[PDB]
Amino acid sequence: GPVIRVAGDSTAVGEGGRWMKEMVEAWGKKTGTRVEYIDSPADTNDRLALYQQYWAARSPDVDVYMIDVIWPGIVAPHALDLKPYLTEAELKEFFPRIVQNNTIRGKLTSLPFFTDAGILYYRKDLLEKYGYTSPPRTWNELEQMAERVMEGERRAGNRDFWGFVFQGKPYEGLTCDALEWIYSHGGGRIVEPDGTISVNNGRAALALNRAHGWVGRIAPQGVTSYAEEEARNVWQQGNSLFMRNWPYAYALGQAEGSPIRGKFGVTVLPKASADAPNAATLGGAQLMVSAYSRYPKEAVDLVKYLASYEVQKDNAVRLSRLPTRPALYTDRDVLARNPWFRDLLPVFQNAVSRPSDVAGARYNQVSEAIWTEVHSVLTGRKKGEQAVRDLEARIRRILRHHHH
Ligand SMILES: OC[C@H]1O[C@H](O)[C@H](O)[C@@H](O)[C@@H]1O
Repeated sequence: GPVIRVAGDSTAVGEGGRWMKEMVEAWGKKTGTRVEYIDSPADTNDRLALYQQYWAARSPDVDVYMIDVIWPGIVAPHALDLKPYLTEAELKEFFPRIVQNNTIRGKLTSLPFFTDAGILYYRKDLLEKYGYTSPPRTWNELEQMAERVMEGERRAGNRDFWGFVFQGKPYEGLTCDALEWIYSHGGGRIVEPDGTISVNNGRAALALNRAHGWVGRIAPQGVTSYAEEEARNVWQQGNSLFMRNWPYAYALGQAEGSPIRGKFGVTVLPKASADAPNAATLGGAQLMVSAYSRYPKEAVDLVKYLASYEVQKDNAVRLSRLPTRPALYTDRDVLARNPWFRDLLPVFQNAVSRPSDVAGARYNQVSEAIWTEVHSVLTGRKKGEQAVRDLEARIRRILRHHHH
């Protein structure tokens, strides 16, 4: 019988790869279908380049791909339209915003699998130890808390201790972190939904200069090479007061044998001032059937199973990853395990998107521009003012003659 082959998630990032293979194998056992899991590199932009090799070749060697929320406009030609396979009632069980994101020129490229939003992780034990009752609401507060707690923990002999870790490596995760810095300073969305390239403004410049000012001071010098896992590893070992990361790090930090089990909470990221917007970059994964799959029916069945209530529930309970089904946010077992899913649901719903809708199939080029110009500020090569001017110019060239 057919062998259904899946590429999605990575064994290099938390438990995602391992869990994904387990789910695919469970489907295979349930249906009596042979399955194979193909592993992927950690970083989304590397995954995209890998999958593009299969797509360019029209390869039948992968039937199902896990695709990033930023990808439908790029990958649509390589996706089987799922719309004829789903009833309107079935589709309404997912958040409509994500179904819409995944629909490109009428083609439902992919089913919503898990969502994602950037959040602030904080050491509650250390806040209490140093006289703070709440996590920081403004970036200035975050800096002040980080300096005071670092001073004390260093003095007490933890030479590995930092105030803040985040994703500063030149890759897609930095575009996510930088959108949050820029938007939370009232500096806009980099490229607005209407197409306006707005990033050349003083608030965006200030956001980038602020981030530079962390490097080597409250954040390690090496933070300019950190992706999700590098940040998480410093944090999880007990060596950072604060971390910006995604939901998945919560379950990992709570696992038996984690140095920080029971010592942390999560909240919305800080912002420049009370009247700035909260920023949480929208992330997450969707499930695509390859246009080149020889087994569309079987692959659709697998995608439906993976996106089902009980599989998403398992993802939420065991891996603290966010459902794309609103009904799961009222599920007693989901909430007992992750009470913060309720507290932060409005943050998740109000997550700010990267400019993938407006950039469409040129999104990856736009994002590479963003992360390289932002990186040049983090490394000290450029100031924020020059970097946003140069970024404006780069994005104008990329998007010239593109309309949405
Ligand atoms: O590193 C950046 C990536 O981080 C997470 O995987 C998000 O789910 C994804 O949307 C984002 O592109």
